[PDB]
Amino acid sequence: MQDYTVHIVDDEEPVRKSLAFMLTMNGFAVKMHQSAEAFLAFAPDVRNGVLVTDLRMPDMSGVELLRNLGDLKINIPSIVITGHGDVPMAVEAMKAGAVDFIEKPFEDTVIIEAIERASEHLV
Amino acid sequence: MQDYTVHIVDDEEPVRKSLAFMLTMNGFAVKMHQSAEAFLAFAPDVRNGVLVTDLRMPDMSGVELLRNLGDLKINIPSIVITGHGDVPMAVEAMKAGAVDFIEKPFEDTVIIEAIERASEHLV
Repeated sequence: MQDYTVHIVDDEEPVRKSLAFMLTMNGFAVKMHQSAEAFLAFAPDVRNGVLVTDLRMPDMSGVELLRNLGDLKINIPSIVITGHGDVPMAVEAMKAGAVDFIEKPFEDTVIIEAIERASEHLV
Repeated sequence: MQDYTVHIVDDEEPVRKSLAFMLTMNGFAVKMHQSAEAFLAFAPDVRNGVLVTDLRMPDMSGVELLRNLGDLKINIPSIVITGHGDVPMAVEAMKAGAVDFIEKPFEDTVIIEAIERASEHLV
């Protein structure tokens, strides 16, 4: 239907890869990124992309990434996923503009539907 | 400065009262409500009001209240406070349009600042 790309961010390669493979296996156009810094640098070039970022990353947190994107006034539907979240962080993420903040572990169905949902925000 | 009213919702009278007294003591115009149902019924008449509602209430949850307000397309800056929250609920609250979702216990300073913040949304 729609030709968008799901960009995956997480400093951990193994996690980065498993999520990428699973989505690739479900028909999605997918692109991996090594760090949030790397994705931020590339962000100004993204067209029709949805972001799925991990939360707890060493240099820049998923939430700081979203704020940074906001500062650059870029506008990319984003979903934060994390195995170490909490209410405060979850609120910061939504405040930074996230379409959703989801806790691990979750079924493929969950992230897929949230990606499909976030894609609706693409103008 | 601004003449707004903070409306307090919580099925528990004691809690309802302590929060009302504290805010009253800090110069705020305050109004208590017995239930979310009661506040909803009154909502169409609110002008320049900010809502501070508890989360876990027997008939209608703070989050359902916010959704109900949305359905009626009313638009009242709202803050959810709760001693029994979690990530999912917190996300639902922000999704329903909450200016904030804060966990108890918290210092007066916290709710006061969030009320002052939410009042900025009043057109």
